[PDB]
Amino acid sequence: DDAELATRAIPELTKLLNDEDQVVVNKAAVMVHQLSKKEASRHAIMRSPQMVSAIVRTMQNTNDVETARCTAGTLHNLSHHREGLLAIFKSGGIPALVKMLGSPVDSVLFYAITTLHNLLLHQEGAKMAVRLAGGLQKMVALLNKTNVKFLAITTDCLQILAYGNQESKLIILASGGPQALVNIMRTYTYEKLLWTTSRVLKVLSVCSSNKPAIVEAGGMQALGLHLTDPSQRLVQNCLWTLRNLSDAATKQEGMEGLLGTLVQLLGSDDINVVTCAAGILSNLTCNNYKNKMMVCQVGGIEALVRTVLRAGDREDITEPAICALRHLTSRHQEAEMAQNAVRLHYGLPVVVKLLHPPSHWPLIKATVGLIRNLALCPANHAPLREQGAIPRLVQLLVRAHQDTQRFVEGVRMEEIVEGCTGALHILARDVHNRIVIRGLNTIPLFVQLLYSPIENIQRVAAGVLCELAQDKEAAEAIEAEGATAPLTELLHSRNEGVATYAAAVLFRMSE
Amino acid sequence: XVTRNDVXPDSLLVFX
Ligand SMILES: [Cl-]
Repeated sequence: DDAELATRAIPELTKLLNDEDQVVVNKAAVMVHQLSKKEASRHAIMRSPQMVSAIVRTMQNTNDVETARCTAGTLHNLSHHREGLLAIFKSGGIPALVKMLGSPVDSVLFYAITTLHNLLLHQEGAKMAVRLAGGLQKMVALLNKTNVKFLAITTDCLQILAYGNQESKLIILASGGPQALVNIMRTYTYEKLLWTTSRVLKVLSVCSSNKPAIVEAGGMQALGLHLTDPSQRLVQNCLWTLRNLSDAATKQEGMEGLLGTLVQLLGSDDINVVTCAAGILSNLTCNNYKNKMMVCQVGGIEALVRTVLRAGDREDITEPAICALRHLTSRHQEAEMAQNAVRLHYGLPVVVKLLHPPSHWPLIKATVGLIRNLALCPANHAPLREQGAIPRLVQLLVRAHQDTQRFVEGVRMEEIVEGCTGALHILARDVHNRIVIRGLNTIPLFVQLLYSPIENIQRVAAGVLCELAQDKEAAEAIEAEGATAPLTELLHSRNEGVATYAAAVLFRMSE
Repeated sequence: XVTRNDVXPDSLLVFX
C-alpha cells in the first residue's frame, strides 16, 4: 500500500496549504483531500497535528469553494476515526465547522454538519464545545434546507444538544425552531427525518416555553398526520409528543382529523397507544365543545366505554378514559346523546364499579363527576340506582366529611364531599332515588353541610335538600333538623346557586 | 410526570 509515501508527503503539503499562492493552497487542498480518501494515507493525515491544523485554517479562511469543499471533505473523512475526531477537536475544528454552517455551498454544509454530528456522538467535550460556538443558532437556521438526508442529520444534532439542556431548548425556541420543525413534519415523507424531528419536538414538548410555540405553530395537527404511519417509532414519538403538548391545545381548531385518529387508536392492541390516546382525548375534550361534539360524532362514547372495560383496574387507562366520558357528558349540544350512549354501550355497571376499591381517590373523583353527568339523563336514574350508585356515593360522602374534620392521594376530601352531594343532587330528581337517599339517613349530614364555609358545598347541600323537600315527609325531616337557621343565612349569599337553592328549600318548608 | 389541573367543570392532565 501507499503508507510510506503518505508520511513523506504530509510535511510538504502542510507548507503548501499555508502558502501565499491561493492556487498552490488549492492544488494542495485537492491532493490532501485525495490522500484522505484512502485508509493507508488517511491514518498518515490524522497522525499530523500540523497538517490537521492547516486543513482547519484553510477551510475556515478560504474563498475557493473547491478548497472549502476539499478541506471540509478531508475533515468529514478524518471524523470517521478516533484519532481524526480528537485531531479535529484539538485543532479548534468545532468553531471552524460551526462557521462553515453559514456556507452557501451545499457540499460544504453537508461535510460540516456530518463532521459536527460524528463529534457530538463520538468525542467527549464536543457537546459543550458546539453549544459555546453558537452551533444551535446555525443548525436551527439550516432547518429551511430541502435535502431530507441533510435535515435528518441537522435535526439529530439539535436533539443531542437540546436533550437535558434547558438553555439549548430556549435557544432553539428563540431561533424559530418549533415552526421549522412543525413545517418539516407536514412536508417530507422521509421516515428517518420525520422520526428524528418528532424526537426533537418531544424533548421540546416538556419545556413550558416551547410547548405553546409548538401548538401555535400547528404542531398538534402536523404530528397528527403521522399517527397511522407504518413506522412504530414514528407513531409512538408523535403520540408521546401530542400527549406532552395536549394540555396546551384545548383552544386549537382544525383538530377533527387528530380526534378521529385518537378514537381509532383507542382500539390498538398496544396498551401504550390506548393510554396516550385516552390522555390526549381527555385533555382536548377539556372545556372545548367543538372537540366534545366531534369525538361524539366518530363513535367516541362507545370507544371510551370499551377502553374502560378493557382497562379494568389499570388506573393509568381508566382515569383519563373516565375524565373524557365526564367532559363528553356535559355542556355541549350532544351531551344528552352521550349520557344515553354510555348506558346503551353497557357503561353504567363498570362506571359504578369504579367507585369501589381498588380505585384510588383521583379515579373515584372523576367517576363521581361522570355519574353526576350520567344522572342528568332520566333514563339513567333507575339503572344507576339498580347498580347501587346511591349507597356507595353516600358512603364516600360520609368518610370524606369525617376525614375533613381533622388531603389524601393528591385529592382534597372537601372535593369528594362536593362531588358526591352534587351526584346525589341530580339522582334526587327521581322519586325512587329520593326514598333510597332518605332511607340512608343522610338529611342530617346535608343540613350540617349548609354550615360549610365552601360556597360549592353550600350549593349542592341546598341542592339535594331542595329536591328532597318536594315530599312532605322530607320537608318535615329537614325542618326538624333546624335547617331554617343556616338556610336563611345562605339566602343573602353572593353566590347565585347557593341563594337560589336556599330560597327553594325554605319555600317548600313554609306556611 | 403528570399534574392534575381543574379548569372550571373540566380537568387537564399536564404530562414531563
Ligand atoms: Cl391489554
